[PDB]
Amino acid sequence: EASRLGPVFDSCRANNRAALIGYLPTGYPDVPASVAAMTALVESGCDIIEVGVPYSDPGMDGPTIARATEAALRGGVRVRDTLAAVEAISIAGGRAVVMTYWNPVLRYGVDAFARDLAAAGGLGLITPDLIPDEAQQWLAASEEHRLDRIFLVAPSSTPERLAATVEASRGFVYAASSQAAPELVGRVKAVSDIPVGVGLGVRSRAQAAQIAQYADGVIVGSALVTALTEGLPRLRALTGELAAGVRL
Amino acid sequence: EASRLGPVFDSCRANNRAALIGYLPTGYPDVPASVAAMTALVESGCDIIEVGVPYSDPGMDGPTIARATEAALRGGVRVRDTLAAVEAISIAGGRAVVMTYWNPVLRYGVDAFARDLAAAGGLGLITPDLIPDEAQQWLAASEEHRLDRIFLVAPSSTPERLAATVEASRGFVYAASTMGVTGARSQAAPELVGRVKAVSDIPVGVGLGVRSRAQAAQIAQYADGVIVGSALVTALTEGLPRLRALTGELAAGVRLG
Amino acid sequence: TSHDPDSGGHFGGPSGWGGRYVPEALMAVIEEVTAAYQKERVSQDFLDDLDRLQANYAGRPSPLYEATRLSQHAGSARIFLKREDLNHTGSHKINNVLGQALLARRMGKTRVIAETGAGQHGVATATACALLGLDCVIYMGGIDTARQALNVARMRLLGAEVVAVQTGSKTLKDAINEAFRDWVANADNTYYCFGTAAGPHPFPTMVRDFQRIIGMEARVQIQGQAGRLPDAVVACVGGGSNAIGIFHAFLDDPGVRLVGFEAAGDGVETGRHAATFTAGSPGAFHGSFSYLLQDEDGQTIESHSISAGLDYPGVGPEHAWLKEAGRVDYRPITDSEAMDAFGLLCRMEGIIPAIESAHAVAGALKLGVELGRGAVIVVNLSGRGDKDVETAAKWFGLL
Amino acid sequence: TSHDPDSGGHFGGPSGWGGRYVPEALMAVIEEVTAAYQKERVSQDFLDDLDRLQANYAGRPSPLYEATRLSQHAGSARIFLKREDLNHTGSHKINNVLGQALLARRMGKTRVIAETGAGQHGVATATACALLGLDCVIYMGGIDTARQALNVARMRLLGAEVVAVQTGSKTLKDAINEAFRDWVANADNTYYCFGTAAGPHPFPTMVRDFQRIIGMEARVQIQGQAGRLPDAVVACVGGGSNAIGIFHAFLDDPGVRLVGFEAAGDGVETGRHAATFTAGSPGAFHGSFSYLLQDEDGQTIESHSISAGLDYPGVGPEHAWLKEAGRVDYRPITDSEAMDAFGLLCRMEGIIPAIESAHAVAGALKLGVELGRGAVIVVNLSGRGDKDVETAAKWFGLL
Ligand SMILES: C=C(NCc1c(COP(=O)(O)O)cnc(C)c1O)C(=O)O
Ligand SMILES: C=C(NCc1c(COP(=O)(O)O)cnc(C)c1O)C(=O)O
Repeated sequence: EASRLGPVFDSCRANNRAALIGYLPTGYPDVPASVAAMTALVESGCDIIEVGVPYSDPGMDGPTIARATEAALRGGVRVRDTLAAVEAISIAGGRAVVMTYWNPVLRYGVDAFARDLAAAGGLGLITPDLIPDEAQQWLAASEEHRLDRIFLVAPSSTPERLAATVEASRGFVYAASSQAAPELVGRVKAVSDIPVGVGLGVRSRAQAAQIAQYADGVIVGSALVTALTEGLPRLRALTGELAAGVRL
Repeated sequence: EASRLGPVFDSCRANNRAALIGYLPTGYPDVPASVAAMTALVESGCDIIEVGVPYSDPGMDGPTIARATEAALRGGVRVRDTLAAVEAISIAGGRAVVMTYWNPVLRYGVDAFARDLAAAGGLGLITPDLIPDEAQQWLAASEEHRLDRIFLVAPSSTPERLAATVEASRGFVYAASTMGVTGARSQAAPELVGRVKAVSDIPVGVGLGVRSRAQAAQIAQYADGVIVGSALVTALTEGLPRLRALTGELAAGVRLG
Repeated sequence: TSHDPDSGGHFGGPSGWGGRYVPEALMAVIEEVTAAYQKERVSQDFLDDLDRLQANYAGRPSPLYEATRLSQHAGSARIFLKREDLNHTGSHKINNVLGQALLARRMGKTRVIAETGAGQHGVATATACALLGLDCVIYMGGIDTARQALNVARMRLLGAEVVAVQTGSKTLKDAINEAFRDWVANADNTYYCFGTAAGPHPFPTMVRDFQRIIGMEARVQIQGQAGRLPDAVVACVGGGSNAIGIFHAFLDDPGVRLVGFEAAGDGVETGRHAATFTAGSPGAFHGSFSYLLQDEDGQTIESHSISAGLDYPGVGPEHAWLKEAGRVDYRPITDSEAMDAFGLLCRMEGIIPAIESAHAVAGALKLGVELGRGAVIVVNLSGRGDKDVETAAKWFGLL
Repeated sequence: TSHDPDSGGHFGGPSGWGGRYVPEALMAVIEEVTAAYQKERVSQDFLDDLDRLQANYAGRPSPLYEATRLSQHAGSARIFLKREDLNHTGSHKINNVLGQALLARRMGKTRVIAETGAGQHGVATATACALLGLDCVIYMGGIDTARQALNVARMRLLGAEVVAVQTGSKTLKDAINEAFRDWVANADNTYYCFGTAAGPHPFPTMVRDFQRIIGMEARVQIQGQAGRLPDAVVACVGGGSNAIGIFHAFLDDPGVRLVGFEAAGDGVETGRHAATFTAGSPGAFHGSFSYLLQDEDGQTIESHSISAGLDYPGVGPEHAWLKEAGRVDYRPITDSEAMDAFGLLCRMEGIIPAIESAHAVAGALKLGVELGRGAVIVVNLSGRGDKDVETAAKWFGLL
């Protein structure tokens, strides 16, 4: 009938605001601290949490996230730790999706990962290196275990591929990147009513507010990791500032 | 007629001995000291002096002679200093031949160098990198200015080339025992002399890196001349008195009754 | 043809080797390159340009040389060396580079980027960019810059910028990661000149098409010199370009054994190797579904080899398909085996090979002992050893 | 045979150029080599053996490449590069070495010695000796071992003993002197593989005969690609082998200008050069009557050049004869001019030349300006620049 994240975006759209979508990687600085940080995000007012699965060769991750995921891997982080993180988030009253490169999913088993993600209370999957063209197993697993499938679109995306990617997505579309972000969000709105999240290296309250004018969701990651590195209190303070940003 | 060096070898052969042939390079350790050294050789009983012309790229010279010729060239030695050395040797009652690589002779002019060498009292020319095959100008200059022409033969020399080299030589044939530099301390030398004697009565000088009385005496059994170079340079480096002593020991070696 | 993938880049149907495991951010330029290749591969002007450069600039054809002094070390078999070492820049890499660089210019791209491990692809790319007046940036792992320093200096002389990559293992896989990030950011103006037969469609097919010339020449040459097709054709396997290049023309000759030799480093039991087929398993990496060295969760395992060119934990998808089909056999060769062969080729034939190519020679020697007297083995001698002289002199105690 | 010397080795009459200015101690082995060469140069089995190696081992023919991106720096003339840089070992030296090494085996010699300056002849000789199972000793000036160190290491890997010569200028002329000394002592078992078109008969003629192939190929190729014989053919001149190799086939084409370019170093006015024809005079040196740099007394003046291969105060006698006859013009090119051309060729055509060859390229650019638009100039690109990369990178401020 409807997507898992649909009620969150409708609740935001009813309170005249965008959803704050917070990314942290599992196992940074260690597994217990990362879970405590993800819980803090729920408490500090993140509507959706992106639980990152650290990958050895993360092509799309920037330097802040890359170094953090490297550190998590040195610390011995495992894919199961992510599912434990999703469970802890769900028990705390938060809403979690998993962001992962595709090979860890293949290795685990696509169906099995979907099954276990759903059992932990996970709501969906963000797939930065999986285009719909290769997503046959994932589409089937997604339908069966009732998980949202968040694909990425880009400024460079052709009209045809943008349409195909939006059509294949459930929950929201991750619009990743001057006037490029609103233009890309505009092109998604022209073919579909699906919510659009925007990730733009957001650091501040003002930046989150600008994005909330046109996007249904504001995605923050790099800045949250930077905040956690200084301290857990610094993360709370920043998350609270971003929570205020999306309400304007 | 007869060769310029003929009377020396006849005189030695009458006194039952070989000629002592002494090499020094002009300009080592400097020009005046080298002339004093060559005069000392005449006084100490050298029958013939080989006046060496220092050359920039002396392929046939051994290490002792090569370092000495390098030092002479650093000192600024010139080809005409060799002609002055020959004059000084002639004035002292000695007999000089010049040993040179060919290019300094070409640059000077072959006819002109032969003329001026003869004018200084020089008796001939030893040519380690000139074979008779290329010696047309030299043969003409040699006949015109009455200079002996001492070509080299080697143990490797073929019968044809040995015969042609002996035929082209006047004065003596230089037989040497192959590798560059004065010999230092094998039956190659008597065998080579033996091959020269089978085709001609020309005197044969032998170079074998001679350093001692005993070695000079061995060579004097079969050879008409004993050639010494490396050991004279080594002696002069220590001092002029050491050269006089060594030359005196070698002069005793060549005599055998 | 019979051996090409579908329009999505998949070999073998539904198993799905190859394809495109890339972010949507790259798909516009990937589709642009794919379309441009399909157009230009059938354009006589393009093929004439490529041909003219192969002949007059790169020096093709490379010769086929019977290394008779190796025979007694190879069970009296007959080892024929396909001499890619004699190409301009000193390897097979130039074949692929001239094709892709001409294509970059046809597309109106003003900037070319490339990864390099051994530095041969880097040098070839720089070479073509000098020739065609394109800006050039080469990404090279920091460990590789140190052990292949001759090639760094050549690249710089050729006018290429070189960026030393310090992330991960500081070798080829990490250079590839950085070049990928560059392309993602600069897709509108930048062509990615990928140097091996891996990556997302169209790279495996395109790289192979430009390297096919090796096998086509070899197949004609061996019939001319030996009077028949070989008993085997062998090559070393990094990502797979030189191997697929020489193999392709023999795929439909059923009596011709095809053997790829991969780098085993300190040994396959040690966890310090690049033996992808021997020790790896299926997975998605660097744009394709193929084999890679990976742990229980699917994290890439870092490779190790004395050879910078074979020090890569992945392999191209066409090779995965050929392995699955049973058409090609893939076998490990250790650092020691490779260096023994290096030395042997130097002493017996007066040819200083690339350490990469030495793996193939080492494998050929063993295959000769299996096949026996009079067996005809064509070995792809992929590159020369200029870049490796220091390493090898150190190995053999020659300082 | 029209251009050959007499049986004594003289060009231009009975006293001319060439001959044998050697000691009697060398004449047996010189006559042995001469007789062996006269026998083998007319044996089809020998020429077949040489041809087979040229094709399958060395990769002949080398191509002819029109360097169109140089044209605007050469008065809009058309520069065609004869690509000897693509030969096995990276230079023309291998042509002569294969011939002489085959001859050494035919003669029953077990030991080969050679001189080298740039290290390309040394590497080529080592290569052939490895190939043919001969013991190999290379003499190299101490200054040259330091500035061409890549080639020292290659020679050592190939199994050659390398002896650093500390006498005189510690460069090529001094290496030659030492090799000569070795030969004198070891004539019975040792073949002297002389690497340039100089020395006593038979070397100028023999070396030239083995390098003739360059010109024979070039004359066919240029007629094919340009539709006519060239307006000029040019080369650099060390001792003279690559130049005489490419020139020889055009000697009886009266419309084809021939220009040799010699190393002028810091400049001909400075006394730091190797400009033998510009500043030298006739004399006997290293076995021949030819031109050399010499002072008023006939002492050899030490040469200087940034190029190790052109750093030689002499030149071969065939070149002296051709200069005297008015058939070839010889002209100076400085270090700076050569490096400007080195850099230009890297940047414009993606070819890294030998610094030796860059002198020829530099000369061709000036000749292009003189002859003008559409003039066809064939340039012998004698070798590649891998050995010179460090020197060049330093010159251009790239480390
Ligand atoms: C990875 C690089 N070279 C690999 C290489 C290889 C292995 O790469 P293939 O793509 O498997 O052919 C073989 N031979 C030589 C001479 C090589 O340089 C490089 O230079 O960037
Ligand atoms: C002297 C040496 N080389 C000279 C050389 C020359 C000049 O030598 P020629 O004999 O004049 O061709 C030209 N080009 C290259 C690439 C060279 O290496 C040597 O390597 O021994």
